[PDB]
Amino acid sequence: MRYRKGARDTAFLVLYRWDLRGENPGELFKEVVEEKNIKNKDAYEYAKKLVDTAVRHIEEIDSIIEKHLKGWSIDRLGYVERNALRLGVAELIFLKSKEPGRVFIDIVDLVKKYADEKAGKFVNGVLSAIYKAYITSSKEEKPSLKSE
Repeated sequence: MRYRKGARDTAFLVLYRWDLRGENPGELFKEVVEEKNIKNKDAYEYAKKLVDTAVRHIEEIDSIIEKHLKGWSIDRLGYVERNALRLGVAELIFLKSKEPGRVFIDIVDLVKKYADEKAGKFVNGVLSAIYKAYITSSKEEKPSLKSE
């Protein structure tokens, strides 16, 4: 059984908890595992690390999303999406990458099950928005000072 598949899906819920509690996602995760018969501890632990990929710079991630929001707000409307968005980008570069287009879809497909399917359309599209912004946010490496 692809236990890892579940560990990844649960990632969003952790981020979702931040919207309500906004505290150490590590402790919060412990609360849900209790209700959700995750069982496969491997998955629960693996899941934790997965969400951390998002937390490696959560705030910056929002910023990363904002640069492409063309001014809009990641909060848009749907709540899940807002949190889910961070989890999707977590992969982008934070986790290196690896089939980014498909990576979001699965994650986004997960949203269809939880959050409205219509939101999934926006979730995937907006996810790619960060990708384009990344290539631009790459780096320019300015000169030490030259002044020569």
